[PDB]
Amino acid sequence: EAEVHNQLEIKFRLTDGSDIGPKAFPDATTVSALKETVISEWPREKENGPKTVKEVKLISAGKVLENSKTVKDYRSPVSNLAGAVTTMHVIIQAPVTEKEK
Repeated sequence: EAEVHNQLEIKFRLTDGSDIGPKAFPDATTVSALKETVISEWPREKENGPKTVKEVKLISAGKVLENSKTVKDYRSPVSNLAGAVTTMHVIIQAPVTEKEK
């Protein structure tokens, strides 16, 4: 790992107003890994809500984060320090009859 983990932290706030604790995410993190990160934080025991990768939508600035992009894509330039924390909305989109397997 890198010495002293001061990257830019993101926390996830669900559309219902509940939030998940912030984690440090390098700008070079892919949205794919970001999306994965959520799946690990999100209770798999949860019924009626996401829990698999495809179910959860990450939206920042009114833009859904495609996994094929990086966090850097939605971030500020290098002219910003690692003191900026980001709070991103998670919108709950439930599929019509679908659940893990």
